[PDB]
Amino acid sequence: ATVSMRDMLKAGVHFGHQTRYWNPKMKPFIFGARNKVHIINLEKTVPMFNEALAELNKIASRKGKILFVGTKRAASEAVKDAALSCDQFFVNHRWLGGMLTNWKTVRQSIKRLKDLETQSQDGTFDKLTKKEALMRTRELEKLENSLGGIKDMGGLPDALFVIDADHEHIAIKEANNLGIPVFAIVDTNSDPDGVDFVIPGNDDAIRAVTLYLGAVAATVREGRSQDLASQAEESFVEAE
Amino acid sequence: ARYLGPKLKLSRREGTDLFLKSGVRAIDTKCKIEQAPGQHGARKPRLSDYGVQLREKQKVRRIYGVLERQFRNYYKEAARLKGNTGENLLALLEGRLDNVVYRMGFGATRAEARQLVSHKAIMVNGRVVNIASYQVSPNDVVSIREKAKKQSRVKAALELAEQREKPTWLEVDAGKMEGTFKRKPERSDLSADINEHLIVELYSK
Amino acid sequence: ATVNQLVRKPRARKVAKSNVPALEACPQKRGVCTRVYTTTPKKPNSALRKVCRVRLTNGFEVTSYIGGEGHNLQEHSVILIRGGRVKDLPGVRYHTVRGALDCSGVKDRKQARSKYGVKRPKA
Amino acid sequence: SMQDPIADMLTRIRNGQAANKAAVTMPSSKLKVAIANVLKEEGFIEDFKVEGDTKPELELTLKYFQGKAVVESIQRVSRPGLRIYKRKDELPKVMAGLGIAVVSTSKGVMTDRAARQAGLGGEIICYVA
Amino acid sequence: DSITSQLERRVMFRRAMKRAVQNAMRLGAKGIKVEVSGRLGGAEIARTEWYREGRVPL
Amino acid sequence: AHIEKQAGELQEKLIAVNRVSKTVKGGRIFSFTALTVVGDGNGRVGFGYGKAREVPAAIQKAMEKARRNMINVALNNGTLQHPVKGVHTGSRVFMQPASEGTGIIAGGAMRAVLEVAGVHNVLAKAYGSTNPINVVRATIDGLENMNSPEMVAAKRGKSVEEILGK
RNA sequence: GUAAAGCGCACGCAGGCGGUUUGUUAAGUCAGAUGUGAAAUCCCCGGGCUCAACCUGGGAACUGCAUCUGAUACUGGCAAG
RNA sequence: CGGCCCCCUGGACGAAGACUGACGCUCAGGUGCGAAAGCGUGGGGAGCAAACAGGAUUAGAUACCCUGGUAGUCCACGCCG
Repeated sequence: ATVSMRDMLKAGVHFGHQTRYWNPKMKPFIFGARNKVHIINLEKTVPMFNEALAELNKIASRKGKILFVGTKRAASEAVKDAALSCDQFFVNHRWLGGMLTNWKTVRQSIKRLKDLETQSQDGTFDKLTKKEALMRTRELEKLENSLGGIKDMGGLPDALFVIDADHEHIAIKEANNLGIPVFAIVDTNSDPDGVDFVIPGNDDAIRAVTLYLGAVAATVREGRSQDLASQAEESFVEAE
Repeated sequence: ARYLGPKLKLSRREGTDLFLKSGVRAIDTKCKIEQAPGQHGARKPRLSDYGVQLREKQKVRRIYGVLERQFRNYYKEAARLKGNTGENLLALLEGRLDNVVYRMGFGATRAEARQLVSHKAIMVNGRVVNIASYQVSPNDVVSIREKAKKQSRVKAALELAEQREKPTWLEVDAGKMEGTFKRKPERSDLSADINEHLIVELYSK
Repeated sequence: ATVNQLVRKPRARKVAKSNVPALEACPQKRGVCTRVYTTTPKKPNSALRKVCRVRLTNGFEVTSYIGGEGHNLQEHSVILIRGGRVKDLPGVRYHTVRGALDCSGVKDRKQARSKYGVKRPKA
Repeated sequence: SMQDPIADMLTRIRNGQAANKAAVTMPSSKLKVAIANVLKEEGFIEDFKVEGDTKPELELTLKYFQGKAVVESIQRVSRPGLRIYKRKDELPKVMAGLGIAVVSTSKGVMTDRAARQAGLGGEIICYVA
Repeated sequence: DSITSQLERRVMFRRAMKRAVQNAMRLGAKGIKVEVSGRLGGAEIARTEWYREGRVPL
Repeated sequence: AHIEKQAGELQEKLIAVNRVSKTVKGGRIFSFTALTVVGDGNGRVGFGYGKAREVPAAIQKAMEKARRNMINVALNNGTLQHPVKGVHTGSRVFMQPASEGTGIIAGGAMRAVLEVAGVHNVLAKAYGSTNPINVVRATIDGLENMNSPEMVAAKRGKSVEEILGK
């Protein structure tokens, strides 16, 4: 399945932008600097990436729903491009690390958002005084920004897609405790964690990260469409 | 050696009647025992590892009609003829002449039963054996000395006892004032609260 | 360190099982009282507590607390002493045996009679 | 100089697993070879080769076929300096019989089971933990 | 009355007051505030406790 | 966060409970402390000291700190057979290789802690801090492998993959 | 490291230790061979005096010793690398 | 150990040609060795400065903060380093 190897090379040819310093624990997949810029070994990452993209395919028939985490002020647009659906959920700009174990609160703020979003949208948000009505509009905004990558999600995700292992140490802990496996894409100047499967890679600038995540998503996403179309065909066969 | 004195007190903690003072007053009914005894009972008590050990040694002293001091010799013999120590110690506790006398019915209490030992009303092998600590084994015969086969209190005790204190490991006859002890029991037959292997771990260290 | 090193350098050791001082390798010993001190002790917790210096019959001199209950000791009496430190009181490595000789406790008894004193009142 | 090459052998296996390798190579004693065979048949090492340069040299393969699971450290007890020798009857199964002693007997190096069934004593080389 | 009754008979006051609140808001209170005092714990000096839940604006 | 052994249904063995304070104007402490060891009534890892505004939260903190938010070294089955020493955060428990099952004796509340911990089968003396809030670590420092099962073929357990790897 | 505790530092004989290979030896190593190790109150197996305490026959770690024979897997001695 | 250099000389740090072949490791005993002042005798003392004087500080002011000012600080070898 040569198709995974095309995307890895097609992404990987930005040759880095960061200095000749790298995370010691990534050292195997790192080729030597050219004039003080870090260059990943491109060939040595192409065998990893093919193993990863078949594993994503197998979980497509297990899949509930996907949660793209590790979002931050530079990685969001690259997650926007990855999702292409609402079978898979995301936020744009920032992410609050951990949702998996304090779900109690998280479902209680989703119910506060959708109640007050429906009052705002009808035009019936105005009660007591205008001060109070504007003060509620101001809390509706605040919820929307706090909630954007969960405010549509049906429960807890069957896998977790992390681009940034570095502010997500608490989310990875909690996800594993809920009995969910992590599928990770780690940088050459970031430390890899306690995760179940890794894509070794380099996430410098918007042109690499949109493709890595897009390749990861295709296998699993169109797997999911085909498992669901099969559930239709296993029942409809009876009636035909 | 029969201790008695402050006798009921140890049952009043224990919640077993310890076989001392039975009848119509073994655990409650006309006995005032654990029905709010005293002028206190509001506070939380505290236990330790030495507290459950102490409680279980207290149980076993009175149910066999023995002492701490008697039980030290019972251990000095348990080690000397070696096996599992806790098993050995109970064989010897249950092997007392006072306990064969008690389970047959000839006194329906520990104090009664041991009195009929000591006060020469009990004979083993047709000779008077006045020692409660005398060792008795399967298919041995206990019988009653002549000038004590006129006890009104013996006759009375056997009938209080009739198929409520009398076990199946023995035989007795209430007319002839004599019986055969046919089998020495172990903890599977008896009560299973007392434990004698744990008490030897305490006294060894 | 090595194991060899330790044969060549002997260890420093103390007894972890004894610390209260005691004379003639025994639990009790006799001496005549010399002096009594009303004294105020170590710690912010304070009383006018009563202690004696006693002159033992084995050639040492120690200060002992009058324990058990009360103060009934005379200043020159031959009394029986027992090792046992009564912590914050001055120079107290010993206590006085309330049931022996000139010593006796105060008021009835529901306690010991070895220490606290008095002949039999109850079981 | 290092006095013990057999402490080094063990340190090579330990640090071998910790550094996420699969092989460790070193200079070899006759004694080292004789040791590696008992470990290999007792399944605490996987394989070895013997190869020459200027003297004999041992290359071995780790218990990183499966990582860590019952053994987390292997240490030698009769070394340079402190030695302890054990008789034919007191050859131990270390860790309440969740382990072995590697035992040099006057017949050659074998495990504690086989030295005791034969009733042969000697010098107790190394334990697993 | 119901939270003093526990305390009078020395049963509970650590959770007796919280079940009061639970039982109150389920019939219609948008919020309840509770303060328990007395000689709580059998202590020779006086103690306080308090608990607020929902809203009690003043 | 931190993952533990199997259980089904849990026993909240509260061994000790206490109260803290430093009450003053504005920012203050006034909470309660609780100590619990969590297990299944034969053998499990998990130990938590926690605290909160009152007795109900204090205990729920403590039961969370056992089950998560705590570094432990693992057990398999409700019995020990890898008796060895160790240190975890200064607290030292020593266990010499001897009989399983019988010989169990440990003072105060510690004989009850050892029954939920899985190391009441093999045990020996403690050193370091001798307080019951920190020495319950028996199944952690006193067990330096992640499984110690009841079949003696445990020492052939890793062996069967090693000689197949030959 | 800081809790009591690394020599103030180098160089290095005596003692302790000894990479790697062969020859050679066998102090310690272990196995073999055989003798000694009274007596119970201790221990293990018996037994008796009303049980027991107590005393005891046989066996014994007699917690202690003995030397020859054999070995070279180990460390030590010595010779050339 | 502080300007920088030379003369004598130690020690390190690289690298090729070439050379010996455990000549190794550690180190009771051990001889040898000073940051500073102290210090024996010699040189030196421009500035600064303990004391001593006198101010200023203050519930007092030996501490604080100041001014004069001597030994000292500065060199060479030496003494328990």
